[PDB]
Amino acid sequence: VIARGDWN
Amino acid sequence: FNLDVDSPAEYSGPEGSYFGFAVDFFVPSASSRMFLLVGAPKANTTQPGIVEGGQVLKCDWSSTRRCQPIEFDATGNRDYAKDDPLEFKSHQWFGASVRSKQDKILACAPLYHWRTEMKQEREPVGTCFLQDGTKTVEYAPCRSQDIDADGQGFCQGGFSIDFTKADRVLLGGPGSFYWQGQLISDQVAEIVSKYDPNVYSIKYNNQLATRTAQAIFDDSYLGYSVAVGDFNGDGIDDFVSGVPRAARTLGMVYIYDGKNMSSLYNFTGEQMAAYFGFSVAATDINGDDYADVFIGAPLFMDRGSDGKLQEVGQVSVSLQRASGDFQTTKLNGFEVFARFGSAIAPLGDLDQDGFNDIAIAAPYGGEDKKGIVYIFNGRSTGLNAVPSQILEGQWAARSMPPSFGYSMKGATDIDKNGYPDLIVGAFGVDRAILYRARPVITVNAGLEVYPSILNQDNKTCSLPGTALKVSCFNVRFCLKADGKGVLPRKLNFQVELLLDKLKQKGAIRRALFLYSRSPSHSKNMTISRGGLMQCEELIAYLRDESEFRDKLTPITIFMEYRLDYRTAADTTGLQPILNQFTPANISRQAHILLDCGEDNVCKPKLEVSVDSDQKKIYIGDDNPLTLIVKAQNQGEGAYEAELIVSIPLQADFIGVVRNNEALARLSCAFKTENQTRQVVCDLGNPMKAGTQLLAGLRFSVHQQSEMDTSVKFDLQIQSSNLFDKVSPVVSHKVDLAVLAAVEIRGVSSPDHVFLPIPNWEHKENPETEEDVGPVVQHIYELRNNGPSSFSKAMLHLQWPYKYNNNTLLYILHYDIDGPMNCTSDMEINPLRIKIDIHTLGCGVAQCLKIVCQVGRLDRGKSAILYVKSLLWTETFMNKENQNHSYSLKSSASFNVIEFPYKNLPIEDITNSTLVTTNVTWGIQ
Amino acid sequence: GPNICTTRGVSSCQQCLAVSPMCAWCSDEALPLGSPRCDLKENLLKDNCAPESIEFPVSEARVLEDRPLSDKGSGDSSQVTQVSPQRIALRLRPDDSKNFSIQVRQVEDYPVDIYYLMDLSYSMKDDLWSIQNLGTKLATQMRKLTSNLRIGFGAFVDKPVSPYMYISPPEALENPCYDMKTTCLPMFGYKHVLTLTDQVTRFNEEVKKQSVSRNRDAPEGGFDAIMQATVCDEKIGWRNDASHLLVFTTDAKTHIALDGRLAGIVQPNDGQCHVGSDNHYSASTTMDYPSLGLMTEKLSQKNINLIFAVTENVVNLYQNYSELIPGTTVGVLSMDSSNVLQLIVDAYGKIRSKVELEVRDLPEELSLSFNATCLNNEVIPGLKSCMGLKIGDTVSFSIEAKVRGCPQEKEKSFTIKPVGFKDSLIVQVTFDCDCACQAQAEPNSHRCNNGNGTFECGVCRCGPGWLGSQCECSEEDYRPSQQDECSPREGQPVCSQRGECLCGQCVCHSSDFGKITGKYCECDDFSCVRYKGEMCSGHGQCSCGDCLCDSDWTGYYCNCTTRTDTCMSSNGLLCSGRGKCECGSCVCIQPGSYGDTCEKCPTCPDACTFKKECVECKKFDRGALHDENTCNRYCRDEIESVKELKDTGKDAVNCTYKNEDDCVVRFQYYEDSSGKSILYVVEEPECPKG
Ligand SMILES: *[C@@H]1O[C@H](CO)[C@@H](O[C@@H]2O[C@H](CO)[C@@H](O[C@@H]3O[C@H](CO[C@@H]4O[C@H](CO)[C@@H](O[C@H]5O[C@H](CO)[C@@H](O)[C@H](O)[C@@H]5O)[C@H](O)[C@@H]4O)[C@@H](O)[C@H](O[C@H]4O[C@H](CO)[C@@H](O)[C@H](O)[C@@H]4O)[C@@H]3O)[C@H](O)[C@H]2NC(C)=O)[C@H](O)[C@H]1NC(C)=O
Ligand SMILES: *[C@@H]1O[C@H](CO)[C@@H](O[C@@H]2O[C@H](CO)[C@@H](O[C@@H]3O[C@H](CO)[C@@H](O)[C@H](O[C@H]4O[C@H](CO)[C@@H](O)[C@H](O)[C@@H]4O)[C@@H]3O)[C@H](O)[C@H]2NC(C)=O)[C@H](O)[C@H]1NC(C)=O
Ligand SMILES: *[C@@H]1O[C@H](CO)[C@@H](O[C@@H]2O[C@H](CO)[C@@H](O[C@@H]3O[C@H](CO)[C@@H](O)[C@H](O[C@H]4O[C@H](CO)[C@@H](O)[C@H](O)[C@@H]4O)[C@@H]3O)[C@H](O)[C@H]2NC(C)=O)[C@H](O)[C@H]1NC(C)=O
Ligand SMILES: *[C@@H]1O[C@H](CO)[C@@H](O[C@@H]2O[C@H](CO)[C@@H](O[C@@H]3O[C@H](CO)[C@@H](O)[C@H](O)[C@@H]3O)[C@H](O)[C@H]2NC(C)=O)[C@H](O)[C@H]1NC(C)=O
Ligand SMILES: *[C@@H]1O[C@H](CO)[C@@H](O[C@@H]2O[C@H](CO)[C@@H](O)[C@H](O)[C@H]2NC(C)=O)[C@H](O)[C@H]1NC(C)=O
Ligand SMILES: *[C@@H]1O[C@H](CO)[C@@H](O[C@@H]2O[C@H](CO)[C@@H](O)[C@H](O)[C@H]2NC(C)=O)[C@H](O)[C@H]1NC(C)=O
Ligand SMILES: *[C@@H]1O[C@H](CO)[C@@H](O[C@@H]2O[C@H](CO)[C@@H](O)[C@H](O)[C@H]2NC(C)=O)[C@H](O)[C@H]1NC(C)=O
Ligand SMILES: *[C@@H]1O[C@H](CO)[C@@H](O[C@@H]2O[C@H](CO)[C@@H](O)[C@H](O)[C@H]2NC(C)=O)[C@H](O)[C@H]1NC(C)=O
Ligand SMILES: *[C@@H]1O[C@H](CO)[C@@H](O)[C@H](O)[C@H]1NC(C)=O
Ligand SMILES: *[C@@H]1O[C@H](CO)[C@@H](O)[C@H](O)[C@H]1NC(C)=O
Ligand SMILES: *[C@@H]1O[C@H](CO)[C@@H](O)[C@H](O)[C@H]1NC(C)=O
Ligand SMILES: *[C@@H]1O[C@H](CO)[C@@H](O)[C@H](O)[C@H]1NC(C)=O
Ligand SMILES: *[C@@H]1O[C@H](CO)[C@@H](O)[C@H](O)[C@H]1NC(C)=O
Ligand SMILES: [Mn+2]
Ligand SMILES: [Mn+2]
Ligand SMILES: [Mn+2]
Ligand SMILES: [Mn+2]
Ligand SMILES: [Mn+2]
Ligand SMILES: [Mn+2]
Ligand SMILES: [Mn+2]
Ligand SMILES: [Mn+2]
Repeated sequence: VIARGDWN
Repeated sequence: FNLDVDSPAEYSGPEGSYFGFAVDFFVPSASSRMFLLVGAPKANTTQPGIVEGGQVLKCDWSSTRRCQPIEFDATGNRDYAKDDPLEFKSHQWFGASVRSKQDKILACAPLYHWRTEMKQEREPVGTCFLQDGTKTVEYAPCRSQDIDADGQGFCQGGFSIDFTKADRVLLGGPGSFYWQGQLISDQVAEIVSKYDPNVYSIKYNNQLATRTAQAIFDDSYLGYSVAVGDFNGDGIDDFVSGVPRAARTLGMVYIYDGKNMSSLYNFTGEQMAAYFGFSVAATDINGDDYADVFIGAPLFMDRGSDGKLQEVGQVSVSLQRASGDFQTTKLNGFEVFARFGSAIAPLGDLDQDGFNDIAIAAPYGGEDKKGIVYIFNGRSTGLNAVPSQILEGQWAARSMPPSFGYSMKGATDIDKNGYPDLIVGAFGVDRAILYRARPVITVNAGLEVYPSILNQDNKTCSLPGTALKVSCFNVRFCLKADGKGVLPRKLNFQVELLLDKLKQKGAIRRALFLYSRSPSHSKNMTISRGGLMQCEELIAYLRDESEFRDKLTPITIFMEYRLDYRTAADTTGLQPILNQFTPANISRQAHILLDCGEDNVCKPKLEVSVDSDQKKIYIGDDNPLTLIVKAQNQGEGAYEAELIVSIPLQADFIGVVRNNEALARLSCAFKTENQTRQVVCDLGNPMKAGTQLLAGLRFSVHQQSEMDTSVKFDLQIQSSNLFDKVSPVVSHKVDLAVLAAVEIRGVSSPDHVFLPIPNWEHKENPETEEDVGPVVQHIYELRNNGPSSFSKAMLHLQWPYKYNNNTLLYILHYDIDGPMNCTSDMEINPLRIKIDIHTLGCGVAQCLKIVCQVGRLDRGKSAILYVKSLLWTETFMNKENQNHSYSLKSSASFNVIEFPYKNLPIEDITNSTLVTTNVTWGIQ
Repeated sequence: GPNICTTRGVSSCQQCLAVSPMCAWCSDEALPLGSPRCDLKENLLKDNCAPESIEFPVSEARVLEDRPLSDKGSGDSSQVTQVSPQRIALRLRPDDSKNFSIQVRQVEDYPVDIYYLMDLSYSMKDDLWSIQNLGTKLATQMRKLTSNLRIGFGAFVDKPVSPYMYISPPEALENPCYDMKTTCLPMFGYKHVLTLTDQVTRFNEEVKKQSVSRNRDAPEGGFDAIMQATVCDEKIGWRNDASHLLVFTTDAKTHIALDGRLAGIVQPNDGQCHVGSDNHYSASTTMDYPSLGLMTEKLSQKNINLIFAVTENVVNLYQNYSELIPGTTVGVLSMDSSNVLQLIVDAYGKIRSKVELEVRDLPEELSLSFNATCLNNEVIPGLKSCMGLKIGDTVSFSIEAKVRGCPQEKEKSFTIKPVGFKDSLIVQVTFDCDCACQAQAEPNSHRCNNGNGTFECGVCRCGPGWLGSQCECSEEDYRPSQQDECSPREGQPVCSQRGECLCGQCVCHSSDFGKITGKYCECDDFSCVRYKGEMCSGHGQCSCGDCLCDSDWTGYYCNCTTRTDTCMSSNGLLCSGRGKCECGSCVCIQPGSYGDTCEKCPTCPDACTFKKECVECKKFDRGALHDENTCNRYCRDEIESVKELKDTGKDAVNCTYKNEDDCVVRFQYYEDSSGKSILYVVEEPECPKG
């Protein structure tokens, strides 16, 4: 739901 | 156009060092000398354990063209622990950006890495170095306790840099806050005074910096490129930064205030992936003292002639006005994959025209991808869209493309010659080239003949080497030249004189010079500056009647000047070039006396007649206006007769009349001179007695503001004769008519309703649309077609609310598109809501009136009224006759009550239409 | 009775041959003095002049090779021909045009190549569900449209360099996940895994092995992979004479060109094949991401159709991305959807639903015009494209080839191609300018009087200041020798004014704006009509007071365009079907419609009224879409009979009407789902009782 760059 | 491509200055750094990746002028206050600053980010350094640290070299223009590296650091990597490097300077790309204000030099290393103080990392925070004359301080605002991706760790600050007038450093980098990017501004005095070598993270007072935003702005790359200029009332330079990946890759350009970091204006690219904002520049191109914005988008794809997309590149030219609203144009590239908007360099002012100029580079364009740079001169109307000079650097591609351009610096005079010059780096071949501006000379020639009209029977003077008497005239030509900047006080011009240029070719020449006995003569002149043309004198004569035949065709005296350029000031050598637009030649004409009467002089009687054709042109359209001109000479011959047609403002000349065979084919040309708009047609040279010519002239009139009533055309004839050389001026006007075609249209969605309605349950107190009936929607549109506009109009809607106390169409809500306000005489939706053939009109049924006020509908505009209503089902069936067919009829009329055009005849425009919804039973 | 050929074609055979294409030339010497030696053909036969000495080259276009089209795409056919004819020999005299035709058909059972580009970055760890199965499932879909299918794939992450890659601990290398304590795989720019093969068994056992990797930044730069999968033919294994499908999958947005500068990469993509025997992209670290323009060029050259299969969040981005790369379609990758099965099939069907003509290596002075016959002899003018096509359909194009003047180049050949197909129409171009009498023109200036002239076939002309039948006059003092043809009448003045005339051939120019040519020197070559501020709009050459337009430009003022691209509506149909495209701008003809593409029609018959004809010709086989045979074409919507009801759904619109049988028919259509716009017609319409 919330993350940034390459990730989750 | 004044740049010298003959002998520029070529500088070459070490191979593979990307010498020329960044360039700037270095002008110390403590020395009269000036230098070149060239970045070489991949260059190898004396720094211990450092591979390809990068260099910034100081290149001397005066002697030997030698270059020496400036030593900012010379130190290897500092240590966090026993073996735990605190920093990594290998491949840090130092010198990727170089800026110099006065005695200050700022150079950055965007690929510089850290590890910070906490974990063991490598983070490209970037670092710069400020050095003034002795001392060298390190400036790394992106290096701080705020780290990783979330922080400034990957910022790569120093990616782009600039100076202000107030000595503020503008430093951005793309990698801040998951590559949102940021700008950081600090005062130079602060940077120098606050520097502690033992403190890795330094807090600077008066630091202007943008800060992290919502994750939606991630990977925008703010700070990719930077520029400075003042776009508000204050005197402080504000911040312009390209942000190419922003706006979902459309690209943007941000403008921030210089005092505080608050935003001011925005720019947005119209095409994705075009990398709008790859480069930015701020200069005043129109000389209005208001700085204007230049934005590169090298990957922009325009439409080819075939309509297929092609990669050219585009530069956005945004002119600032007093209000703050920008007037923006667009300049497309030429060659494909040239990347036209890659580098934009202000040259401040090249030709000293009074208006600043600019240079735009397409590094991968040119012949065989060698690179090319375009020079654009500025004008009072803004930038001239046509490049006055092309710079194509010649270097062979070996390892990579020898990108020519991609780094440029103008607006500095290194020769002290009065004109600014330009540095263009090529980092593919690891080179930098300095082009020097040639001085500009404005020269005004002049010519005249004594007397212009030759009497063949007047032999009074001659001495042709022991011979008879001949008719001799005189040729006087005057030449003056002036200029600006550095250039000598005397110039050498080579003048060439040609007699009777009209026919000298493959035929008999009718005039020769006296002493020379030749049709041509050459002279080596010398002039001075400031004014007062130095004139020479020469005498030519006419052959006797026997030697030739034709007395009609004028004798054209042709003067042409050369100006062999030898001027140096011993500096290499530098030859000034003449003004770009300027005639290298001037011509005068002499006429042999023929049929001038007993007075021995020709006195023409000239008349000009013109008719109406169209008596009215419409103020909103482009009108095919054609003037029928009658020009006649009832007197003697008129030398060099011309028809002068003065067309003010709106009118622009199309051409003569080709189609009609009863009209003359006469050659005409549109001229603009002495701030006048005119079209001049040749009436013949000479225009013989009794000549009557008839020719049409086609024009296109648009409009000028409004309320202009008629429009004028001024006509007269001119000639070279000493007496009665002109016709009386005859003016003809055509009146502007107001014509606006206005229609009203309507529809019903659906246009029919079939009973019985599926799943119908009636309730005395309906809550929702479902409990009432299907949705019947009437749409009315009032559209203005005809060329003229109208300022105000009234629209009346008649609606069938009820028939005998029972609701027919129950209006829920009505929406409006366009410049219209509306009102209902009854309350719409009073009960609220949530979610054989007989016509019922407003005449036979209770009427619900909707009155709308319309205003300002132009030629391509319109107004729409959407009426959303429910079919009342309860009314139908019952004792209402149940099965039966009703056509529900609503009508709408419109009336145009006034127009924006005052003191023009205006006919009242009105019309009406109706919309029918037919409800019936299918099983009847 | 003089004409155009007489006046302008006086001096030489070349000046004659180019005036008008109808002009001819005469050898002889027999002696037609006066009664000009040029004229035209049979009119030149007033004086006999019958032998081959008369020169009249005829422009022609002949088919060198035309093979019949193909019913099927199998191997036992001689070859697969989707385009007829193939080779055409074109011969043109100056300022002349011949028009030829070309047929294009997309054959059924055409072999398909599919190469999968997978995003292995950590963001796709969640999306790996759809990559399972595949090549087995890939067969269960494509089996209907194709036999001899060939699949394979490769993977990308991002440029294995800072600041994309985690370099920070040494353990971050070989294990991109160290922090957060998990196991990833070392990142890679691009790697080719499985070459194109007919084995789906090997395929599934490969993809299963694939694991997720990790980089730092969200844009993953898959464009590097797209480039290499295209420009490298031998590695991927693309087959000529086959449909090339490159399907692209990712979790988030992508790196575009010039992004690599942050990594310190300034070198533009060269569009070459850098993939080596190690099956990795070698230039990944050393050169930048490719621009849209470059990858557009290379995709078109290799005849490869790019397909974007992306997640629901980023799908809007790549749709807008695809609009800049024609021939590419996008689709939604999600667990609730038609998923990967329909998506590829629907894409391939959408790709084969359109036919447009490419033009390669077209000479400068050569110009092409296109009328298009798509639906049963409709003949749409000015269009190279055909919309709404099935597989097995055939379309026709008529092409006019116009040349302006002559290049005097020897030979050049260009290509006319359907987009994304190997089958091509090659046109060899030759220009006839120099006369057949050019040979044996004599070696030198002699044969007239002395010399200083030349010799060509009728005249020998003369030098600078002789210019006569034989050498004569010209700088002499000329008595009124004659008025001969110095004006096209008696009382008419000397030749076009302009430096008058002497002894036959006129001396005219000096001049001002450049050369003044003609018999009477009546041709301007400068003076011409102007549109706005500019002669011939700048889009055409001025010849003798007439505008000869540059390619793609037409009209008297040359301000008119051949471009239909600005007339194209968002739906894809020209002028939204509501108008005609003229001079690059739609002119709307309809009940009150407007807009650039005529997309705006506030008052129009709504919904069902337009789709009533669709359900009538399709379901009921009935009036007005049946009669013009446009039913199977103009209705592409999917119509399905629904049982005695329509469930209350999401946003939808019910429609009703009476047919010819006086029965009440109810139907609805969904607005936007996949963009399918499916029709639901209620079975058992309401009818009267007996
Ligand atoms: C040129 O283009 C630029 C880029 O498009 C424009 O810049 C943008 O301007 C926007 C409007 O001014 C601005 O939006 C404002 O953002 C600030 C950020 O403050 C935040 O504070 C929060 C606590 O730290 C965090 O976000 C919270 O709120 C969001 C919802 O927005 C939640 O989702 C989060 O979970 C969190 O709770 C952030 O860390 C951030 O620091 C806001 O304070 C502003 O709030 C104001 O507007 C709202 C509107 O509803 C009002 O209700 C409220 O009372 C405030 O008045 C805005 O949301 C963008 O951040 C900014 N982006 C950039 C990159 O600069 C620029 O304006 C434009 N200029 C021109 C001249 O056109
Ligand atoms: C600045 O100086 C640095 C070094 O101080 C220099 O970088 C080095 O360049 C050399 C060659 O220019 C590199 O050596 C290569 O190493 C790679 C593996 O890393 C090898 O594959 C290369 O093989 C070549 O040479 C073989 C033997 O001659 C050939 O058989 C073969 O075909 C290849 O041609 C080669 O050995 C060295 O790795 C770098 N060091 C680094 C990058 O750390 C740099 O070029 C200098 N820059 C400037 C601008 O002067
Ligand atoms: C027959 O032909 C002869 C020439 O072949 C001709 O004699 C020429 O007369 C003109 C004018 O009548 C002379 O030109 C002028 O000479 C006077 C002498 O004082 C000057 O004042 C004139 O000044 C001009 O230049 C000034 C520059 O400062 C201007 O300001 C001023 O407006 C004048 O334009 C001018 O030079 C010419 O010199 C003679 N020719 C010779 C060889 O002397 C004679 O007039 C012809 N016959 C008839 C009946 O006209
Ligand atoms: C190219 O240039 C020509 C002329 O320079 C343009 O034609 C001009 O404008 C219209 C277009 O047909 C002609 O008709 C006129 O316009 C009104 C519009 O309502 C029309 O109703 C009238 O019939 C009126 O005559 C006009 O006569 C014509 N002008 C001239 C001098 O010929 C043409 O539009 C241009 N085309 C492009 C694509 O730019
Ligand atoms: C940032 O600087 C601007 C000056 O450029 C100032 O903005 C002023 O804000 C006040 C309200 O707080 C307004 O009354 C003024 O008109 C603004 N000045 C302008 C528009 O020039 C202020 O110093 C900072 N901005 C804000 C919003 O505080
Ligand atoms: C004399 O000057 C004119 C311009 O003053 C030149 O002739 C041409 O002028 C047109 C515009 O009037 C330019 O477009 C051409 O480029 C000019 N020709 C050349 C060769 O420059 C030219 O300088 C001189 N022309 C003659 C016939 O002497
Ligand atoms: C009102 O509108 C009608 C069209 O809606 C126009 O009249 C049309 O054209 C002429 C008048 O020039 C009539 O003879 C036609 O019968 C009309 N056409 C139709 C009704 O289709 C005109 O703009 C206005 N006419 C009146 C009578 O007010
Ligand atoms: C496409 O069709 C048009 C139809 O007009 C052709 O135009 C011909 O040339 C002019 C232009 O209108 C007309 O005077 C002729 O009558 C047209 N020929 C016809 C109608 O047979 C045009 O040549 C065609 N082009 C191609 C390539 O087929
Ligand atoms: C002008 O100078 C050149 C320089 O070489 C010379 O040749 C020429 O003779 C000079 N002109 C005259 C009229 O002597
Ligand atoms: C315009 O013409 C006048 C004479 O008619 C002359 O002063 C000059 O050529 C121009 N004047 C100005 C003010 O530009
Ligand atoms: C509609 O009302 C608004 C609000 O008073 C007003 O500003 C506007 O000018 C009105 N427009 C018309 C066409 O009456
Ligand atoms: C041009 O017109 C049609 C185009 O299909 C063709 O059948 C005809 O043969 C052509 N005519 C000439 C003279 O080329
Ligand atoms: C896509 O483009 C359309 C217009 O072409 C625009 O309205 C929309 O906002 C864009 N959306 C995205 C996600 O790019
Ligand atoms: Mn400011
Ligand atoms: Mn300005
Ligand atoms: Mn200037
Ligand atoms: Mn200078
Ligand atoms: Mn007289
Ligand atoms: Mn990812
Ligand atoms: Mn995901
Ligand atoms: Mn990435």
